[PDB]
Amino acid sequence: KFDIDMMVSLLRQENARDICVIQVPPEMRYTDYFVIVSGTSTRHLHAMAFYVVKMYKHLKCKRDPHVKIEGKDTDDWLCVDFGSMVIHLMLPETREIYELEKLWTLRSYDDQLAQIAPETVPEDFILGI
Amino acid sequence: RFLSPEFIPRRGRTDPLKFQIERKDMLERRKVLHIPEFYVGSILRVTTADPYASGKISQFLGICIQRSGRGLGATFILRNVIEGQGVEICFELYNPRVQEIQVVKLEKRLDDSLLYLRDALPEYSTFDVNMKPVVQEPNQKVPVNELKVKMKPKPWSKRWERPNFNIKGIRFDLCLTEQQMKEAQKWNQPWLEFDMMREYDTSKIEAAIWKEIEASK
Amino acid sequence: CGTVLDHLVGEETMADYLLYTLNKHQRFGYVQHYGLGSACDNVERVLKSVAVKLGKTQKVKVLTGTGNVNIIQPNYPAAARDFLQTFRRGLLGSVMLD
Amino acid sequence: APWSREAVLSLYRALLRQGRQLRYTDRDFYFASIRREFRKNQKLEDAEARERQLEKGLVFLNGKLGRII
Amino acid sequence: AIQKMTRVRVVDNSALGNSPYHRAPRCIHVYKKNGVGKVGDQILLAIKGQKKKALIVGHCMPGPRMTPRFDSNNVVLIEDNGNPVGTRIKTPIPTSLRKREGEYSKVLAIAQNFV
Amino acid sequence: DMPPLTLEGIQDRVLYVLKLYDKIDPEKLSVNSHFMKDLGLDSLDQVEIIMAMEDEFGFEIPDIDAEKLMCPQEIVDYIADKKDVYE
Ligand SMILES: *P(=O)(O)OCC(C)(C)[C@@H](O)C(=O)NCCC(=O)NCCS
Ligand SMILES: [Mg+2]
Repeated sequence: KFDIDMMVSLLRQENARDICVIQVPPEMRYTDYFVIVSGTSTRHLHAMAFYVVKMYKHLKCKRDPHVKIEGKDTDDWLCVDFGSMVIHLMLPETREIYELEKLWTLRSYDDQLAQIAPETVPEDFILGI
Repeated sequence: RFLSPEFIPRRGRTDPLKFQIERKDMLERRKVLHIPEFYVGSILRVTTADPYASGKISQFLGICIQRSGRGLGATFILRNVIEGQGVEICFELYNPRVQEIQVVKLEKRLDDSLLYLRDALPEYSTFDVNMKPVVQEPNQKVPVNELKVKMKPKPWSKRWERPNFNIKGIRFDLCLTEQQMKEAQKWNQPWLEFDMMREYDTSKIEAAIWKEIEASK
Repeated sequence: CGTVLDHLVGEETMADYLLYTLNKHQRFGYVQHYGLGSACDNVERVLKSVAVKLGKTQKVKVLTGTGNVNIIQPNYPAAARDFLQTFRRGLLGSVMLD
Repeated sequence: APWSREAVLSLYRALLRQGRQLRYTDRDFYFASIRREFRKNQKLEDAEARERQLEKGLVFLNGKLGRII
Repeated sequence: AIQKMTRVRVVDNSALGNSPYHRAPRCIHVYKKNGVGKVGDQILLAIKGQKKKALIVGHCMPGPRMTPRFDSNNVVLIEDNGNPVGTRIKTPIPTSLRKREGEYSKVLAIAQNFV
Repeated sequence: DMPPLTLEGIQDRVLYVLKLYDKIDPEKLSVNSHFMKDLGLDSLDQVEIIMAMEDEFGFEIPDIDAEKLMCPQEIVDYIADKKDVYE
């Protein structure tokens, strides 16, 4: 049966450079599991993404809908969305700047959110300078 | 005695039987899901299952601003400002995906429609998402909030100053001049109030609705 | 007074200095002419008052989360020149600088 | 000045302790990620901003908004 | 509904969107056979004197009942390849994107709030 | 179960992890040293060393005493409490 345990095994089989699995609560209405992995090259990312989808198709039920590999044309970021799981395949330098790990663990307390300041309307609706 | 707006039909040539059929269906849905008494002024929290997610539960809190539609298709729009962004969602009462409807604060505003909140200051449209419900005593008339909201500059979504809207919940003195007042008053239509063939008497109708409701119970 | 050349120092800076000197002097004079409630050291406030009274202002649309807001952007260059013109004329009154 | 100079430490200690009971996520990465965060971003700053970092780390410790598994 | 020459609010962390400019970003083109653009519809902007692709995430025009309606027309800047320009989205994002046909996983990943 | 253990053996395994560490090298590493001063290790750094001792012997280290676990002759003495060797 296709599960999270099956997913992590497949990535390790394909020699994923780094594996991160985060179990987001049902309060955040996206997924059961958010998975971010690192790849050595674009070709390596493609290989991993295609293999897991091929393995999924074999193991999936007939009622289970087909999945789409997203960001094929992109050389740095690939993502596959399943029913209960989201897989992100990205290059190490891409992962560092986006820091998706930080965002999902800390929803409103992320460092990059802190630097963002909300826009302010000037009082009396009159601009200055 | 409070009757839900959707139960009372709009006037027309529709066969009464159609209303009977729709009413019984509404009443079965009400048996499953409790729909509390609420007004347009009232603050509500709607719990819903979303088809886009895998049966995840969504809570949305906001002030009701419009109750419209009749029968099973009846809806209500509730508005809230979430992290700087003003969002309205239009909820169908008898949609089976609606898990729970909770009245956090039960109140009436001066106006039956609160669409002018779109053009009012954001503060009036902003409500705490995690506010605790306030309970009313079993025997008391529903409170009326006599709040007049301050407005943004003149270009508005609708011309609220015009008498057709009949808005009684805006500080028009602050944001408008007497010249603008008289300009608006040119659209008065004083006769319209006294036109007594335009009146829709929902007395006998409501009585028949109540008979059917008590029969269902 | 405009005796010296105006290339040295700009127009917007004129209003600030004139406000400071007039603050020390008869500040009750100019506030009544421009309809300002109370004399302030802020150059922005007084330039808004003259712009409003002249009626030379432009409404601009800024897109916000609660919807687009029609904020007013005053014509500060125009207001500054008018303020200087008023001072030079006897409309403002008789005030010595030095 | 954080709430306490031992608070930051006890926060760092507990997070490292959690790192050992990881099953799916690479242990080395977990330790490296905490190391790079607790040092680069959390070494030299002001007392006013120090408390903010601690609360952030704390929301991470309990992991009510998500836990690394 | 976003058409050609519609002023637009960029809801993104991107430098291009947030930087001050004399004119608001304006829709050059809508990547749909009818000119009308809705949530999840890719558009082309004139922003800061350059042509840039964007994705619509909520608009003023009412849609289906349970779907949210936003007070401002909201876009997220995307490169030609498809990856987002900005790192974070502070503004709440509708959940209807997930089921919609296209590359929405990147945007949902970088989003923080859902309404 | 109960493997053969001595105080000398305790020292050997303690210095084994220290040389394995990236920051501190065997060249300047000694049996008598200070982490704070001699080895120039920070307070956060020291936590990692404590955890190496945590997993190796499989007994919990409280946070109250973890502060004073410095100067490695103290570490060997601290862990000498478990399975005391008189020598
Ligand atoms: P240790 O005592 O050698 O290191 C010093 C210290 C980093 C623990 C601390 O005293 C300090 O200088 N700053 C407090 C920590 C900080 O910068 N932010 C708090 C993050 S939770
Ligand atoms: Mg309109």
